[PDB]
Amino acid sequence: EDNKQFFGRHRWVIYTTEMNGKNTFWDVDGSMVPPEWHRWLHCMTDDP
Amino acid sequence: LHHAVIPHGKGGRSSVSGIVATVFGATGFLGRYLVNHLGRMGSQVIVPYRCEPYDTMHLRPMGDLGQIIFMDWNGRDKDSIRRAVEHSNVVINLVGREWETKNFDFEDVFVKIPQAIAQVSKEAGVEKFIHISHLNADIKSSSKYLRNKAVGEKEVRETFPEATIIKPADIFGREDRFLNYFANIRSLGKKTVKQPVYIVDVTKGIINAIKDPDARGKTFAFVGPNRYLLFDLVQYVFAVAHRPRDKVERIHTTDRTLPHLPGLEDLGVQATPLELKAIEVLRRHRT
Amino acid sequence: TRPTVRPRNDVAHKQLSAFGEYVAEILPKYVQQVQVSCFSELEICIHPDGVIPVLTFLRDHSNAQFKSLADLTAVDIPTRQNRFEIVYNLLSLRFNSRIRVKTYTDELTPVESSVSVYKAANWYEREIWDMFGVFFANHPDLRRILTDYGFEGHPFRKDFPLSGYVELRYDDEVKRVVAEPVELAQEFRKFDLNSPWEAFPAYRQPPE
Amino acid sequence: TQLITVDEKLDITTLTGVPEEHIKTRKARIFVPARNNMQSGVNNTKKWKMEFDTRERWENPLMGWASTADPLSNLVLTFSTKEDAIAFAEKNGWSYDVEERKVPKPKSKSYGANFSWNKRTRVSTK
Amino acid sequence: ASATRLIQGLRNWASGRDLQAKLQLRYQEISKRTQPPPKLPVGPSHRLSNNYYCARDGRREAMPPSIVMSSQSEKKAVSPAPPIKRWELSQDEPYL
Amino acid sequence: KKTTGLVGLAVCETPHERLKILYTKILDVLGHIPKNAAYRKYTEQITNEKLSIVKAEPDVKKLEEQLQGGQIEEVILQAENELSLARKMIQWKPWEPLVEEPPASQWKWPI
Amino acid sequence: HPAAHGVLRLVMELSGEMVRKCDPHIGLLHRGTEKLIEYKTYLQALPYFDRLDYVSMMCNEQAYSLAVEKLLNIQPPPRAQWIRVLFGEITRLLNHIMAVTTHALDIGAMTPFFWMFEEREKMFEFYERVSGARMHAAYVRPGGVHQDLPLGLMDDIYEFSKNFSLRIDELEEMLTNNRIWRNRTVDIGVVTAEDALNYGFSGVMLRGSGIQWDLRKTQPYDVYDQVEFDVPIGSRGDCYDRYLCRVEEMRQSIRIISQCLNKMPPGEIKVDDAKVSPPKRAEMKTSMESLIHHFKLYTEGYQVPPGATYTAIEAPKGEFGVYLVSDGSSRPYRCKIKAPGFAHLAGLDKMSKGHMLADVVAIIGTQDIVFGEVDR
Amino acid sequence: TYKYVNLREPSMDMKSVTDRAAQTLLWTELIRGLGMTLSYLFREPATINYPFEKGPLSPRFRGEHALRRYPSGEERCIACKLCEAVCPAQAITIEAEPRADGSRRTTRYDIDMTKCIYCGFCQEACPVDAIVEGPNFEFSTETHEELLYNKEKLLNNGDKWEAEIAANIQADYLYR
Amino acid sequence: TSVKPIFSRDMNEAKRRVRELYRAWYREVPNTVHLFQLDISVKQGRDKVREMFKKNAHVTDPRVVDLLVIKGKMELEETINVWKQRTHVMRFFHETEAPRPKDFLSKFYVGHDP
Amino acid sequence: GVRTSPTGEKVTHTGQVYDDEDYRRVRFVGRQKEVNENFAIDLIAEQPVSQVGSRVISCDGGGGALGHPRVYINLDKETKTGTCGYCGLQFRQQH
Ligand SMILES: NC(=O)C1=CN([C@@H]2O[C@H](COP(=O)(O)OP(=O)(O)OC[C@H]3O[C@@H](n4cnc5c(N)ncnc54)[C@H](OP(=O)(O)O)[C@@H]3O)[C@@H](O)[C@H]2O)C=CC1
Ligand code: SF4
Ligand code: SF4
Ligand SMILES: [Zn+2]
Repeated sequence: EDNKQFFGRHRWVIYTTEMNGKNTFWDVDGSMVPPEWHRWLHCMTDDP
Repeated sequence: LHHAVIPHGKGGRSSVSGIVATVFGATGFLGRYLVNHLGRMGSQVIVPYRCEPYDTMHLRPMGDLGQIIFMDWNGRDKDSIRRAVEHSNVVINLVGREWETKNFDFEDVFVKIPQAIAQVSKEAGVEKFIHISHLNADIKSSSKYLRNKAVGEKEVRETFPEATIIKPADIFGREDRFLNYFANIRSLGKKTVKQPVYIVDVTKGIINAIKDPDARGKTFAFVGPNRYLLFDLVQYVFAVAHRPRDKVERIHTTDRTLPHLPGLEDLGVQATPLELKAIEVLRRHRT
Repeated sequence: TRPTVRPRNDVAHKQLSAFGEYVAEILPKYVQQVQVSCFSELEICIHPDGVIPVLTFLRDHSNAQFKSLADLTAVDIPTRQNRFEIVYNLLSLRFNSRIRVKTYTDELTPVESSVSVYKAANWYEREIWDMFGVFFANHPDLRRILTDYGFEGHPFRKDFPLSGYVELRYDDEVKRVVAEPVELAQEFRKFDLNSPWEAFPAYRQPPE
Repeated sequence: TQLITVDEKLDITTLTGVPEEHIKTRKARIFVPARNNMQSGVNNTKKWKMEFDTRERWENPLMGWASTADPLSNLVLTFSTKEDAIAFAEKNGWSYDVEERKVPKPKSKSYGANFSWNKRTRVSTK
Repeated sequence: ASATRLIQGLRNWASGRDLQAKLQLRYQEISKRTQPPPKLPVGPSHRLSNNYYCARDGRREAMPPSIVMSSQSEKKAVSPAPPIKRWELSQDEPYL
Repeated sequence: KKTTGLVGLAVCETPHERLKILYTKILDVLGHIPKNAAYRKYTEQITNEKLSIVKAEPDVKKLEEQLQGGQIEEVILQAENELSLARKMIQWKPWEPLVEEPPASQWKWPI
Repeated sequence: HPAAHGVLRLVMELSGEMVRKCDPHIGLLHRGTEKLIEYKTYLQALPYFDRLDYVSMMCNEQAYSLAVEKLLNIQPPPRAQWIRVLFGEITRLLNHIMAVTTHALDIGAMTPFFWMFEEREKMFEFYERVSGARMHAAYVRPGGVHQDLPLGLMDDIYEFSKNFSLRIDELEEMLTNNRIWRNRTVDIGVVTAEDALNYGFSGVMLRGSGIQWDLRKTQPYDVYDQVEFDVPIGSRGDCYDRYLCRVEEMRQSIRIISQCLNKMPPGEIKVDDAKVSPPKRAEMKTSMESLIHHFKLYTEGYQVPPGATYTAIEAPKGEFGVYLVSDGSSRPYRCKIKAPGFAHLAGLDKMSKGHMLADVVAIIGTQDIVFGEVDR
Repeated sequence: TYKYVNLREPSMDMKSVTDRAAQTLLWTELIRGLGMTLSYLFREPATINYPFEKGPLSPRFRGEHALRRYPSGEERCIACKLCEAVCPAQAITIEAEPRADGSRRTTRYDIDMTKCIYCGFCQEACPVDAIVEGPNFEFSTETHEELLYNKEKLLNNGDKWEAEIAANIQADYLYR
Repeated sequence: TSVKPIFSRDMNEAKRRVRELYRAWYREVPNTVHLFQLDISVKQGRDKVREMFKKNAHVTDPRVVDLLVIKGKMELEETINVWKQRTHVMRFFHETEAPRPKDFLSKFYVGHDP
Repeated sequence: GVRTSPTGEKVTHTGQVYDDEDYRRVRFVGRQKEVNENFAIDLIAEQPVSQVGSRVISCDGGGGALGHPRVYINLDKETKTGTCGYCGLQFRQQH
């Protein structure tokens, strides 16, 4: 999360490779986030 | 017998009928019209596809909500075929390719496929198994295709006694092979008798046999109501279409009647001639 | 009383009462009921043989202009010899008042087709023909709008049930979209909710 | 303009579009709806409801729902008298049954009768 | 923005509306969430000791509509309403 | 004036005398209409008072202050329309008593 | 595709690059709205009035809730009236900016559509913070507004007001002073006042062609009588003139939002009646009668006294009318909708009697159609 | 108050007519339009790189249709059928039986995700707050078979997360 | 009982207008089977047209016959225009069964058809 | 607590598991049946029997306005524990 960027480009997620053994270096999906960071990432709060 | 198998009221569109039908092939032509008439009847249809899911995606939505079901299969093993006949009331063998490929000739489709599925069908407890074949496919000459279908008829007659061996003549429709081959050529003519029968008469007969008991074991053969000359037929096709190699031996050689075994009216469905439906279906001429 | 109760103004009530008795004085040939609700809008209940005279009067005459037309719906009340009700809903431009001409009719006898005097009435009339079935004599154009061309039944009656008799699906046997009788996936479970104990006391009809 | 008018029947059933199967095959039932007996109030009375006799309701095998091929089995009309009910049933074509109204009978009760001397009408508990 | 002077000068020169001020990339009024728990007040209800519901019984006050004539020299002809006054050109920059 | 506020309403060059002969035609055609009907009396009252509004003023702005129908020709157009309904109402005889009664179990609501 | 902007099956019979006549065959978007509301209750069939016009997401809710309140004899509380007025003005702003931008995309004019849709995305975010829905926020129950706004919203609307005044003045910079766009819509769309009053036109046509008329000024159905604004009037009955009418109504909606925020009272959310509005959660979980009224209010539906009513609001299309017919029950007996889009589509021949096909595209573009409302 | 538009006149002065003539013959206002569009060119566009930057929301969104359960306990529903009574497309279907204890419970609890129109009436209506409109909106389903949720689907969808749901409810139980 | 009928005065105008409408349908069908590129012979279409006339044969009232003339006139106008499509003309026919006969035996095996 | 069915399919918390004459088995082909893994019956014995010494006590459910409405249960049975209908957890009295 940066504070020099605006509302929408605040927070972003970078996924790792083979998080469930599925060769996810490519083709990143939605809902590859755990739900607490899913609360954090939609700007539903101001706390990690 | 068990509940959710008994019929319910009217027919079609989640009006549940009795049969649970496992249909082989069906990505081609006759299986597609048969799946359509079962969805009009409204039953649960298990179709295995080895092919792309996209072809069965385009022939998919004819079933109602969760009615048809998909699985995968091959012509090598028995595990996927047993998975196809885990629970199946009736099952039909509609398989075949009209030209030899690398991995499969005319041999071993007609030999290798019905052996395994007839074996596992007699084992795994199905009823009223229906096998198609071609008309007048004998041990006689000029067709490796037709002698291989005679070999397959021998096997399906020998093992699994309680079948329905059935055979139509050359059938014509919207995605016909040989009638489109007649329209898409380039050409010569002899004297050769031939009876064609429209495809929905055949599939009405098939579904009437698939829901009718106590006519089983009797093999059937289908009858064209005209049964006239090949060269007159090519003239009529070119006339309605406005324009002036194992397959070509099969179409030139012979198509005869066989009075030994029953046909359409012994089952009770009206035959429709070539000319009416040919005016109906011969689009795609000039302009 | 004073909070959270929408207060009425008796000025509009008295003025519309005087205007209603005035209309009943000056057109005695067709007037049956002139009723005023608590929220002060005029309702004039009329026989269906003076539609053209009443509208040709109420468009002009300089005591009430009423140029503007709106809703026409022939609200289907059964248990009557005349089922349907044509409701013209007229609005002034100088005076800020709303009048509802409720004229009655049945399923078959035509009303006089107001399109000659109110030009807005054309598609309103075509809609009422296509949904109800009130024919409009001496009218130029009666076609079907809001329903299918191969469709019949006048679906906004009470006698047309909520589902349809026809339902479309595609089939490849004839390569087209064909119509079949209805085979639903779920019942539309209708819940009885006419609860007793008479939730309004002032509207008790006289019993026998 | 002093037109034809003659006293005959009405045959809207050829206009309303509903097919002959539902014209001849079902049977209307017209009745005053009885009180839902657990509650005690008669606002749900004082009408004349018309219903249709139900038909087959099978089980949807995918969810256990009730799929029905019955378009008319969920219509119910509210009328004000029996004669308009009969007139509408003959006008709109189909057959009908008349289950006649059965009002509650008036009776006579008094607490002084509940506390009699030789008569056996006695509550014996209150 | 957050950039150099030449391109910001070309932005102001292509439209002189002070582009750096109101630029539609907000950084500051992102609303500070996890607010304190708000108490929702209630006005002229739930006050004890006088709230007879029969007093403010607004549903029951709907009278059936009053009926004037049926089928079952008086100096008159008023309108349904007074004639509505002609308006005025507003002061807030009219035309013309 | 010059180019009034409406669209399909071109300005008038003779307000007064055109409207005066209009209202004399209104009273004339109303004079053909029978007597005991209320319609003759109310039309007579409103038309004579509107004409006496006009005959007492040679103005335009004070005419708009005193008489409604803003601005000017709308009174003329509504006058022509009331003349049109008068010409219709020589026919149709609306003061005659009622055409036949309702079936009397109809207009009362609660069904 | 696009020259319907949706679906209208146009049948134009024409002598060449001209006309003879035309019929808009409409009703392809028929959905059975009045029938479905006839088989439902009031509170359950509220979303049909949310989406029979599918753009004005709050105005038609306001119209239905005012019909129920007008029949039911309940004044809504003051703060609910002010929130309803604020979102009426926001909804008017959204609907007029969609009308201008879809006129532009129908006529060509790619990018100003996109500038103003980024602004409309901001306003969708505000609706989401209020209710949760992207577009079809129900949110306006009968008897005042339900589930009032969370803490921290008015400052955001203030910031949007400043940014949006600058952006709409840059849209006037872009489009209004254009040569060929003016040449594109001046010659067409004459509307005589006779035609405007007989053919049943409503709203922006009546403003843009002659007659001084506004429901907000004439018959204030709520607290509109306490703010300073002034509706634009047309000059010649022209689509350039009507475009100017729509842009200045956007500007006056900005002024009404500004004055409404600077005169906002913090009263209360819903009515003082637990027989129409549901009791809230605290008294629900700790009362008895609140749980009773919650349970029967959501199962049975509140009863509505018998009677026939009609009302109309000033939706951004025009005189949006709703006509209720209530048997004494908890289900409305018959509802019907006066659609300004339908009455405007009725005058299609008289607007385009002597013109060509691109003029017909401009005639459909210059009147805010949704055709979900032309159907009913 | 009325403020009409388009009432000017062309001033026949030499200055005004030569300004309008320069406007005509010199393409000035078209260059002005190009200037406005390039003034929006040299800005920074407000896009978001989607699968890395999800969009903003509210704490009162309507998504997933989860169920809840008591703290260290069993299910929170009762089968009180209010949600089937208030579902405005009647997608809710509840068949209820009591189990071997005696406390009332269910057998079958169905939402049609096709017919669900995402009001929140079953969010406002449920007295124990058993059904909650879930937080996330990613359904993206291949077949029509999957979109008919069961009760065990909703329990395993409420077991997939509650910390989100509990945090949002504790954020916003005071308004609704 | 005051009734003002639509067009006729007795059934003589009813017979006149219905024979005119049948003449219109008889000469309008081969144009449509040329235009819509159908699959049906001309005499089969004409026979089902006269079948649709014969279906409503048991109607006596003049108003109902006049209203049927109105309905048929409206649909003949919408078929001589090209406003309808191949779906609608095939919807008038029946080439999608609906196979259930009127036998009591078949209505006994197929459930619950009295 | 799944049951070793002859089919081998997982049972549910409700006794709805199939037979050998069911084709809904063959519509479960290749698609793994999602059953609830944490049941609802056995999660009562996991919770201890609370002991509140008073006679008629009050149950809310873990916090105000998050849970079930106030239910005032009685404990007068000498051998049967109390049971809130909403909660499901028991109560006993302490003399
Ligand atoms: N006149 C006629 O057309 C006659 C037809 N028949 C029978 O009718 C049926 C349909 O006719 P037609 O169109 O010519 O045949 P098709 O090829 O269209 O139908 C056979 C289907 O089974 C598939 N299939 C066949 N062999 C194999 C294999 N070894 N492995 C995997 N898939 C296989 C085919 O291709 P894919 O694998 O790509 O799905 C196709 O889906 C056939 O069974 C044919 O024997 C019989 C007599 C006359
Ligand atoms: S409203 Fe809540 S408690 Fe009632 S049945 Fe629905 S989910 Fe269960
Ligand atoms: S949100 Fe969905 S499940 Fe809930 S009431 Fe609305 S349509 Fe029904
Ligand atoms: Zn408890």
